[PDB]
Amino acid sequence: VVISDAWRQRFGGTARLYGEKALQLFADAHICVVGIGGVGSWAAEALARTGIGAITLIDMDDVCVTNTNRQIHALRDNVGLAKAEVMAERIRQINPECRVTVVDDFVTPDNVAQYMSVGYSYVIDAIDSVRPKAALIAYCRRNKIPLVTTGGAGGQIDPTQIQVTDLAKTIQDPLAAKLRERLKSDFGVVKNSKGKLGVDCVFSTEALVYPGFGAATMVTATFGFVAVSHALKKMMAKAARQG
Amino acid sequence: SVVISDAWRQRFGGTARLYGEKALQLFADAHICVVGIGGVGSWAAEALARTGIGAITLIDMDDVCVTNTNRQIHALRDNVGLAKAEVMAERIRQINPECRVTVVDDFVTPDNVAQYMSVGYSYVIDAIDSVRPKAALIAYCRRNKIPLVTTGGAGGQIDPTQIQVTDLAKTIQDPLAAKLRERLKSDFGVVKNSKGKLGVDCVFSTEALVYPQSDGFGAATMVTATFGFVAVSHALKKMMAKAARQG
Ligand SMILES: Nc1ncnc2c1ncn2[C@@H]1O[C@H](COP(=O)(O)OP(=O)(O)OP(=O)(O)O)[C@@H](O)[C@H]1O
Ligand SMILES: Nc1ncnc2c1ncn2[C@@H]1O[C@H](COP(=O)(O)OP(=O)(O)OP(=O)(O)O)[C@@H](O)[C@H]1O
Ligand SMILES: [K+]
Ligand SMILES: [K+]
Ligand code: NA
Repeated sequence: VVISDAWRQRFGGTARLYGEKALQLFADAHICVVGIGGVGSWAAEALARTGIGAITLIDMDDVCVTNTNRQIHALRDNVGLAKAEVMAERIRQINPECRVTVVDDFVTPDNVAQYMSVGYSYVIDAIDSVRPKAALIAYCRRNKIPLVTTGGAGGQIDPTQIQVTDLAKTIQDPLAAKLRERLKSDFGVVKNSKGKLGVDCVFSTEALVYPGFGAATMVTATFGFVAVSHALKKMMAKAARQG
Repeated sequence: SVVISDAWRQRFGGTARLYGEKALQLFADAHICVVGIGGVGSWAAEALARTGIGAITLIDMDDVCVTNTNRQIHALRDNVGLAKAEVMAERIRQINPECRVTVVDDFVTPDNVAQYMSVGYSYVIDAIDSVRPKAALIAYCRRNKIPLVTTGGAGGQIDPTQIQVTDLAKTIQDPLAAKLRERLKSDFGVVKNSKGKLGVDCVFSTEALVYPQSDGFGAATMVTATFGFVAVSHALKKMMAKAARQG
């Protein structure tokens, strides 16, 4: 992608933070966000606001009033529209030059290859249900597709306990635990000699608050923001190693 | 006092399930002021609206600029040139049409701070980036025991997991916080106490600053928004703790 003057105006602050090479790297990147909800809608926003030049959004759910407490697209006039389309329209308002694709579908074990094989720079997995989540992680891991997944973000109030570690090492996260169990039984994914699954997971050390679970923007959005920052760090590091 | 509607419970049922029923009403009855609707404050304002805060005041007189796009939730193609506080207020009304939103189209000064703080806020979130008015706001809220959380510099930082809350005296790697301490002392007589604390809660990051990489500091949504989100979570926790302690 050739960066226009308007793009340099919008993302001058990105360039001043990450550098010119990173700005170009981001403009040339294509990142996929799967699940445009409490975590993924903010991830998508952050990607757009950091000069990522191409974004794919995968979700088939609509905006509901009950999303209001934790999803950036949940506004009165958006209720009943497709989440992914509302977020795509917002991204075009953030960066009119971003290449935005909507996949109006849910990821399944049956279709993940079709969806994941377009060649993404990174995949951010913000799915809440274990079966498709395991199928997505297993596929990206096998195919060496850069992935960051997110554990359970509900039932938590403290954004400062969010961190990234190998999926094998998460604690206080029942979703991540169920995911490990399904990866093992259904996909043969098991931890290596060093006790790692080779899957990066955003999780929180906070113990869950039972009232399903409630949620707050301040936590669920930070899950998405930490996923994006982690992906960009890994992308920049890889680019720095080439040469 | 706000009567919580059935629509409010649809919007904020997840808030009640997380913080509790008493908290839902506490939030609906609260009036929180966000000073500075920029890289930090615009996301704080968003988070307050989405957590069922019943009245929000926004204080800023700046306009949306295309260069805000990297880090401010209101920075959209069609908002460029409009007043930030008014754009953000209209958004809050779309989030919660029953939220009482007040716009103060002004900057805080030593001359006007008492008037603007005279409404009796449940909490003040200080997201000012300029030291002069920041010091005046902090000194006033501190003297008057007005609940306040301030934010250091969120620019020049890339790692959201290093953001935390501490006493303003103990921040590191934050030149804005450093200048602010100096102005508080020289202009307002605010100095640290026996325990070395200023008695002001400050959001900062332990991350070392990243200096400008092209042609001041750069910034990213993932960090500046998390400053605002950590500030809101801290304020809501302190409000809940105070309500529980009355009893
Ligand atoms: N298999 C899948 N592929 C892609 N997206 C998915 C899949 N399964 C779920 N999603 C989406 O992931 C998102 C998760 O959002 P989140 O957990 O914040 O709450 P929600 O599902 O919108 O609300 P609620 O939990 O009350 O139904 C949702 O938008 C959902 O539609
Ligand atoms: N005295 C004040 N009273 C109220 N709001 C203020 C005051 N001083 C500054 N602010 C606001 O704090 C916000 C800070 O935003 P941030 O530092 O992320 O970038 P910015 O200042 O918007 O960028 P730029 O300086 O390039 O326009 C601004 O919107 C500014 O108007
Ligand atoms: K947890
Ligand atoms: K710092
Ligand atoms: Na942290």
